[PDB]
Amino acid sequence: EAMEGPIPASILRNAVVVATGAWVLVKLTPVLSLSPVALTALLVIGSVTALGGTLIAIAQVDIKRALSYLVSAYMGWVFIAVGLKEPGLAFVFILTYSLAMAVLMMSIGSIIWNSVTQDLRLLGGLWSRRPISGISFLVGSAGLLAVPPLASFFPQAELLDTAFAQLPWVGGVLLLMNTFAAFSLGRTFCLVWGGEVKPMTARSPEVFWPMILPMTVDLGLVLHLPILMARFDWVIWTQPSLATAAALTITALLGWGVAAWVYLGKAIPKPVQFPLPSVQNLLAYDFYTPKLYRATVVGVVDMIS
Amino acid sequence: KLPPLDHPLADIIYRLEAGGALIPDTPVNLMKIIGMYKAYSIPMDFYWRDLLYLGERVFINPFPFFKYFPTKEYFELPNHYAGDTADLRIWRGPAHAHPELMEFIEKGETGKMPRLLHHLWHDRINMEFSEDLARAMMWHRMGGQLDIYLDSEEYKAAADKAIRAYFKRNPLMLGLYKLFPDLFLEQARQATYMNVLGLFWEVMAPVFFEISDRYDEGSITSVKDAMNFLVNGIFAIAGRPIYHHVYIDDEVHVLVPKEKGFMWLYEAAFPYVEAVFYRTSPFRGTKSYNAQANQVPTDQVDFHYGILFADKFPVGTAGIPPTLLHQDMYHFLPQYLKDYFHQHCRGEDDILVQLGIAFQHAMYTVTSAVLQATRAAFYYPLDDPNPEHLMANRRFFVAQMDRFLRPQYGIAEACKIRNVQDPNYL
Amino acid sequence: FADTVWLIPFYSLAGMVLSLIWSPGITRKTGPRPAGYLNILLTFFSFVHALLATVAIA
Amino acid sequence: ALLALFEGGMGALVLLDSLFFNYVVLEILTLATYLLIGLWFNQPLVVTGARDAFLTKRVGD
Amino acid sequence: ATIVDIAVNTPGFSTLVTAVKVANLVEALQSPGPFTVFAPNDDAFAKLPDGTITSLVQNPPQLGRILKYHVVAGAYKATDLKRMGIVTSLEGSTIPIHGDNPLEVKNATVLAADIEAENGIIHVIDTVILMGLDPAHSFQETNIPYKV
Ligand SMILES: CCCCCCCCCCCCCCCC(=O)OC[C@H](CO[C@@H]1O[C@H](CS(=O)(=O)O)[C@@H](O)[C@H](O)[C@H]1O)OC(=O)CCCCCCCCCCCCCCC
Ligand SMILES: CC1=C(/C=C/C(C)=C/C=C/C(C)=C/C=C/C=C(C)/C=C/C=C(C)/C=C/C2=C(C)CCCC2(C)C)C(C)(C)CCC1
Ligand SMILES: [Zn+2]
Repeated sequence: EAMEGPIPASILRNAVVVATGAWVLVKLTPVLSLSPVALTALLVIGSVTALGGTLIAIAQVDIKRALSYLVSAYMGWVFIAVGLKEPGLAFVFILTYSLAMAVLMMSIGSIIWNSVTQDLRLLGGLWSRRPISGISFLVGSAGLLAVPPLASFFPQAELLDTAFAQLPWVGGVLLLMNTFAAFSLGRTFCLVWGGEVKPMTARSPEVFWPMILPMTVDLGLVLHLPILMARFDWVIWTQPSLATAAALTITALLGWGVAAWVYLGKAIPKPVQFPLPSVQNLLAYDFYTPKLYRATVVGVVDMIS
Repeated sequence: KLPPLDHPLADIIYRLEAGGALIPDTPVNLMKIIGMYKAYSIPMDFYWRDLLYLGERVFINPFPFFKYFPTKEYFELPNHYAGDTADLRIWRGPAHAHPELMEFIEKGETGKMPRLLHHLWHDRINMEFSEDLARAMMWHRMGGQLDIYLDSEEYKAAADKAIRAYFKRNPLMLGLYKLFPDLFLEQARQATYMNVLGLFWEVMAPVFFEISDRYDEGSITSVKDAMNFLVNGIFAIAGRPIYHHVYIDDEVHVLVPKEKGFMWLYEAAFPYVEAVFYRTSPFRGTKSYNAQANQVPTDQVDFHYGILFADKFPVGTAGIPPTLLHQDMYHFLPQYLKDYFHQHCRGEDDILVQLGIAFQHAMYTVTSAVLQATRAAFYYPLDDPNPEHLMANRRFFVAQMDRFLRPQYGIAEACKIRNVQDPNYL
Repeated sequence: FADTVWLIPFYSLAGMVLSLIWSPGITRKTGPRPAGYLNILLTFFSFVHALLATVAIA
Repeated sequence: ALLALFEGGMGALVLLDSLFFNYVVLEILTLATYLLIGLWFNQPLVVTGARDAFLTKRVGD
Repeated sequence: ATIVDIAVNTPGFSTLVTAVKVANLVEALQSPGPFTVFAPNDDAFAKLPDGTITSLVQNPPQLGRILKYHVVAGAYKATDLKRMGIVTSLEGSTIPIHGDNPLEVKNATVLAADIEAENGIIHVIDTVILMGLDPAHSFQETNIPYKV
């Protein structure tokens, strides 16, 4: 519900959510290390919110709410990392994730500003007539999951090696979190920039100079991050072990590819229905979290009041 | 001449059938109307010049940093009809600019400063509201019959030639146009819609100039006479052409030709009344674009966010576009309206809110003039003896009032009419 | 620099008091733009300061 | 002004390394989030989103 | 020529012929094809603010578009038009022709229908004409049916 008011959303989901609680949680690593129960609870919360955020972001129709659940998921990733007594990985990943999500939110805001709807079901062919806002989204996508060239790969590589050295099942989430989160962005690109053009976006002029300057200037930072960690030897993942470096990329590319096939394939009805209809409208309403709140806490605190 | 039928809005139809006046016809109701026309005409007189500047000289500028500084000669650009070398000669006054607008450009609200410094310190004419309208006519497709022409095989070729001639200096842009030829081709279409809207306000600015002078002399005595002057001016200019004519270095590129047969009524007046008076893509600080909360419609036919449906008490607050015009339409106020507002609710403090309510009143008579012109063009006059020829007019008015009642998304719980008929709405 | 980097949270805290000079009930004339402009100025000056402080603590 | 009160709060949060003053600003930013989401309060789904965004984020803090 | 000279010689039609001469419909409207056409007859032009005609005459193409809308390809008579009810003109059209004793074109009434000519039937009406709106792009509710 904090997706009311665009571009604090480009800064809140990107500069507040990333370094407000995660910053407090990381600098508390010495204290949280004292009890090996807070750490396992930390792993549980992070993994649960990661899986839930990815699965819910896949089942959204509002472009502005199909990225905030991904914010929840990639902050759960930081919860996981800090759960493995790895504060350095969290401090490194915050930077890359923040850059990428800034590009993503600015591109989505640019699309919204001129294409009034936010319904994914009402936006269509924009690639041919709107390149920058599309390539920026694509680069912000690649700089979040995979493409070892782009910089978010490095910090999510050590957290595979570390989660495999100890407590392997956690890695099984981190790997899986890399395909669902890739299927969401995929269906958010293949719905806003690919496909047949629709009434609401029949005449989409590209935006003016002040909305695509930061977006393109922030699209450069993401492309230089990988090379900015080469000039100055800031090695993040010491042992290469390409056996695991070839896993994240395969997972992400597979997710994004299935996403592109389902939506750019015209081999399926476009308002896609799930074989189980009851779970589609359950991920779409975030597990009915409001009906949960108004039942457990509010309903109590109100009643006794 | 006909029986009373059923409507809850019937009290208004009996007024439309018998003369006009979509709003009541009291003298205090017309003083504010003419004052609002006089106040809305001078920023409009800058708008129609700056939009032409955008459509011809800033055709597709990646960095149109200035973009609101028309050249010295676009304030000398002869308004096609206000003076001696006029085309239909309404508004007797000078045909180059307005002394009041030139004064505001010169001194602003602080003092005689360079124009760039008048822009940084806001002190401006809030030109962003005219661009928002131009971008609101597009994306609704409501351009008229040239939108279907604005597609291919005559426009894409002319736009290609114009673009290749515009960027010929820097090969960076030229190369970009080669990769994505539809990137600057959709920005060309935008300049075309800017030109269309700027050509619509080259007609309404003289009309709103001359109506205030008619009221000053005393020829305007009731709202009926005001809307009748509006209808006569509408029919008088219904044939003027529409074109683009992008000017590049020592060259003009005929983008949409005069020989295509696009006229002012069917390509800039009717597609404008529906776009800005009716549709006007939803306010950002009044409705939630949230796709799950079915609040904003899915089809563009049910966009009830125009000036006729607007909510003018939250004016001057965050997330509400029309404020940009009411601050723009505030310092060009005649004295008999400043005195009328200063003795009222909150005095000269909330002057923007009542100044916007009066603007709503004025635009109601403008759209009523559009309704009367529409029926006089496509239907039968009021002085018709036949009964079927009078039932046709009644059906048309009932249809056009049903647009004010459709309860799809509170479209009936918006629609400021039956609220403008109230004397205590101001 | 790098010895006065603790002044960074004040630059913006100086823009959060000055930008309110332009709220619609205070100016009532020519309002809405230099607030954002001066906030951008303050943010740029606080970014330059931070970049210099980072270079100085290599 | 609210965007400037985040840029200041963010700096004060990353500079100060006391668990106590890392909560002071952490709550000031909760208040700032309440007023920032509720920017255009004439929308009935913002005054409901800003309510949750302040209460949910306040209980944790 | 044929339709032109017929409009010139016997009846008044003193402002239609000049309107056509201003446009380039003199070469057309006489080439061999029926294209039945009706005329406002100097009084439909009278029930119009004169600024209308003074602005249309200065712009040949727009007046030409209107006059093309007056022209309807094909050869039809009052019975044919009553049977059809809707007929396409040049530049496309709807032209909801109606009426029972006098054939009522969109919002006019015929005066002298079935005026034979060399290459086309000619009708005479009392309101001028104006094109539809295509509610997908222009103003919305202006296609109210005339008869029930
Ligand atoms: C080692 C093997 C690697 C394989 C890895 C597999 C990873 C798959 C990615 C994860 C799938 C996510 C499941 C959750 C979906 C969900 O809960 O909601 C379903 C959402 C609902 O969106 C709905 O959208 C609807 C409109 S629209 O469709 O979005 O336009 C709207 O009505 C509705 O409200 C909205 O919620 O829609 C979907 O995304 C459905 C996705 C399921 C499609 C999978 C089919 C498999 C195809 C076979 C592969 C083809 C071969 C190609 C080879 C390259
Ligand atoms: C407006 C627009 C456009 C265009 C735009 C553009 C073209 C932009 C560009 C942009 C750009 C072009 C950007 C760039 C950027 C870059 C960057 C941002 C960089 C950075 C770098 C860095 C940061 C580096 C670093 C380093 C090095 C390398 C050296 C030393 C240091 C180290 C690291 C440390 C057009 C026409 C389409 C139209 C529409 C829109
Ligand atoms: Zn400016």
